[PDB]
Amino acid sequence: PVQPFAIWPGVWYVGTENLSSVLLTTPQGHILIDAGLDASAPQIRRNIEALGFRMADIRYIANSHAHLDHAGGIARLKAWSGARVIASHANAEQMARGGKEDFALGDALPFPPVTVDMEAQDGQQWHLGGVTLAAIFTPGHLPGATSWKVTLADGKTLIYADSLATPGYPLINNRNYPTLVEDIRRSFARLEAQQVDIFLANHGERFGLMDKMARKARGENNAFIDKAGLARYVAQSRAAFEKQLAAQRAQP
Ligand SMILES: [Zn+2]
Ligand SMILES: [Zn+2]
Repeated sequence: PVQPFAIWPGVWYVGTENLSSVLLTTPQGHILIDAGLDASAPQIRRNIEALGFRMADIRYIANSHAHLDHAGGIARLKAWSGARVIASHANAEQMARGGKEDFALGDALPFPPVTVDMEAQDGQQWHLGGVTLAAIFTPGHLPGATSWKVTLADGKTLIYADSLATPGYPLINNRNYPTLVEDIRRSFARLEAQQVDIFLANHGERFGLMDKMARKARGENNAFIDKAGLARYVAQSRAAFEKQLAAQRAQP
């Protein structure tokens, strides 16, 4: 497995090669962003413990969006930590249903249901131990998709970006999620405008995890400082999305 490691002081990667989970540590306890698959949860716990941190000290678990590869492990990690789960309303409703009634997937990819304790509204902030966590509503991939802005105790800004992907989604006359095109285009604009020091995302290949991890492990302390990376992720996503919409318009 990918061994857990420090992205930056107070910021730790505890996920797997593909599925992000990020631990923000503070003297007042910790914040975990995302939790992989249900099958990932034992490994994420082991990774947190291998860094010398306690599950019991995690105060909040924040979700990007309510698909099995980000929310699947939340039920278990919540039980082990006692953390309060934070998510947007739409993600909370989908988590309560274990991923079922998904606008594009239906019931094809369910996961353990979990109760969200605290809803997040756009721009809402939580403070813990010198760190500020703020929700950035970035819908499109799902109606409740959320990116997370973190102001660290040293003043650095971290963005944890959600998915901007629309895999197999009908974009024209989608009766289950009618506004998805307008939503995702606004999400591109919202993210590319963010001031950011450290760019992370909920899949390692979206932010160059493996290459940056290798450089960091070999002494490049600023490997995860990537001020233009979020803009580049948006640009790649926009190009693919606009090609997708044009392709669907050509033969609807
Ligand atoms: Zn997803
Ligand atoms: Zn994912």
